[PDB]
Amino acid sequence: PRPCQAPQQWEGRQVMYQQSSGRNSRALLSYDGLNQRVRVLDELFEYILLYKDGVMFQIDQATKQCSKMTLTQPWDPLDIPQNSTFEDQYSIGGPQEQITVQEWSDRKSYETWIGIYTVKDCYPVQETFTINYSVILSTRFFDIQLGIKDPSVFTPPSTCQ
Amino acid sequence: APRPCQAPQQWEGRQVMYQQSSGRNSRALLSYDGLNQRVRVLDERKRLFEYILLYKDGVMFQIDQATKQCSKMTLTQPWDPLDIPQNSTFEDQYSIGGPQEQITVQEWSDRKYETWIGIYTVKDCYPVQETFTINYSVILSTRFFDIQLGIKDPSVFTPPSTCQMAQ
Repeated sequence: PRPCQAPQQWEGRQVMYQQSSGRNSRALLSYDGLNQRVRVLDELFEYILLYKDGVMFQIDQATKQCSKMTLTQPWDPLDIPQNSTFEDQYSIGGPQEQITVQEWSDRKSYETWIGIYTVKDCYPVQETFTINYSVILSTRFFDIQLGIKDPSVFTPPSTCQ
Repeated sequence: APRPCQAPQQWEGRQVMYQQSSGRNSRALLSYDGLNQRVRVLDERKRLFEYILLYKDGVMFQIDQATKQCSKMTLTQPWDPLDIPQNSTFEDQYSIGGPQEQITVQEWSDRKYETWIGIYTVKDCYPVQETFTINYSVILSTRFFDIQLGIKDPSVFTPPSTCQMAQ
């Protein structure tokens, strides 16, 4: 069992759980791993994260008032690293209609990442970050379509200067 | 709106259950028998317990895999099947994965102050995930996989003889 190659360019939607708030938040997701840029649209904000630059933008969907700020965090792609240990492979659904998926744990320096990806074509289904086994942040992805249909989603409005 | 699917009421597979108090995921095998309202779960290493929940008899047993000490205590709360109640509000329909390798699923919220929200398959109504949340805190959530219908040998639900003597 060798890690697959997740698509580095796709659009879909996500449900993100945070333990601090303890909540799930649904949003659309534009993931561009080639340009290391990602934009999420709340389903009330829109966020545009440009990692090649040092900047992220937070936009009121109604107001367009834009707050720009240094990104701080380093880039972490939505794929399974080569040095990640294989944990399990299971099937979601059941007999007459199933996905086979696999689960991987990178354990990046006691913070550990654990991601579940589809087996043959490797769309991301879920990603979970956990500190000392206390699940800090988890996200599920669905309706994935490869590539970006309109890259203007990553260009900030003129409100952000 | 669409009409709820009726999930199979007898199947066995595996689960990972996340609990907000501990904040942890726990993997285990699961034998779900909704017809006899009995369910048995077997902890997986990834203090290793086995739980047998018999709702018709109102009794639950936790049995411990290493030593087989069984503790029997009365089942407090009522039975709730792994299906979508009829008065569930429909939330969304999704696709997991991508082209040629995917499943279409739907998410339902019954909201039986407590809210239940579970996502089940569209075409065959296999359960994929169950979530219980109090006032927007995720309290509990469990994901199911490797489901095969029916129960292979119902003896999975008979407690060990250590459990008969227990109090």
